[PDB]
Amino acid sequence: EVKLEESGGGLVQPGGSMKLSCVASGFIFSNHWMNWVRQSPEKGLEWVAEIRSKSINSATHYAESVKGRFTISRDDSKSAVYLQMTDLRTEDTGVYYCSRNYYGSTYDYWGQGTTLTVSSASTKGPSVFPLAPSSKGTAALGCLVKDYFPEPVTVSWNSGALTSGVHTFPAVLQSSGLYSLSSVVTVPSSSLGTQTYICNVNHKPSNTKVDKKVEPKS
Amino acid sequence: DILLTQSPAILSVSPGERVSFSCRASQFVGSSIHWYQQRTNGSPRLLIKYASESMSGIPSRFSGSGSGTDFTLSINTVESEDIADYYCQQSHSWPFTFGSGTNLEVKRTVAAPSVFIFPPSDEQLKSGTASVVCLLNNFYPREAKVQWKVDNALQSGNSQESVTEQDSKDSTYSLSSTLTLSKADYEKHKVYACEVTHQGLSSPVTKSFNRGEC
Repeated sequence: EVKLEESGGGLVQPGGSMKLSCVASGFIFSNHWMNWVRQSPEKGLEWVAEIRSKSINSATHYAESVKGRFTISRDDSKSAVYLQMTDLRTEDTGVYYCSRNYYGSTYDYWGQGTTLTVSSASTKGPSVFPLAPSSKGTAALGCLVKDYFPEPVTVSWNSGALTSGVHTFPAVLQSSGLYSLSSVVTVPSSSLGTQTYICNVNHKPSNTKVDKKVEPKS
Repeated sequence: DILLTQSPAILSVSPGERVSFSCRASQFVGSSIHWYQQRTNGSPRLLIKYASESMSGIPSRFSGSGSGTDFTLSINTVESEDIADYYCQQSHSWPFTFGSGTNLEVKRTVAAPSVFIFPPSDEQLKSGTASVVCLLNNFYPREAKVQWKVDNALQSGNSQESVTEQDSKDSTYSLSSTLTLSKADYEKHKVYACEVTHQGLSSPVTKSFNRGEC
């Protein structure tokens, strides 16, 4: 079985540097052309860099958007390909895949991807505010999880006992550079006077854990 | 670079339907178009090479056709494991480039959103900020229009929307629209209203509240 396994992603400030690595197995590594391809919501899939086989002087090729800033290399004794990045930009943010290109045609094998986040935001835990069930069948309530960085947070309800009807929305980046999301749940109106509802928020990058009891507003 | 235009961006498929999607190159690319599948949280997977050649181990319901500039991927009866994004890629000339992708989603009958509005909490107000949240729960299709009105003034530029992935059990979407103001701006006005337009509603739904009343 062919396997490509990337590592080295993470958080870095603009102007920063970071090196990605990929280890291959299941094919004759030194015969083949190894690539980095990145993916972002704004630009989709973009080829980044290629290093060809030593038999053809192991030539390197770069996308214009990274030329002069990124360096691709390989160590055939380790079945490894590397991507050294420098002068990083916010728009370099994305998921970086190691990939084999079959001699100038398809990208016929891909890794699992490693995430690069280029941002000047400081690591920070969220504030959690109740979305109280309206005093006016089915009721909706939730928690607003505001101003944290970086991703992700996890949200459960009643320590995981409540899962049906929960919607934890994807985070949105605010102009401040911090993320915000809401987690909401629909429950029977009749249960508001008999059942407590608590959202459990965990933000591991800041070692923040918050339990917020959500109740009707008096 | 050669640009690949994929259409539609979103294709809705009923279970059992035969579907196809399109990839158009901005110049001649011969037969050098390759197709990939990417499931949620997964990596791209090569399905079809050189416009029409299926890869070994790929199911027979996938087939591709086309040459020159216009290419088509077809799935003769979609299965649930085919719900994914699909990308084309050209290797006719350097650098190699990818289309923007077609998302395949589950088609179901129309379902109207259930709409809820949440005032900012007292706790948040004490911090200097007010977030007003409008929730659209379990609706289909995904297209919806949400407009904020503050003392009858239509708001622009101060809200953000977020949409869930399609629900695995009922195939609906949910959406949040969050209006963010400073505390001072929030306290300058009284009536906060979210107006929701959706195909499933016989008339647009407004949920509103008066600031500081309950």
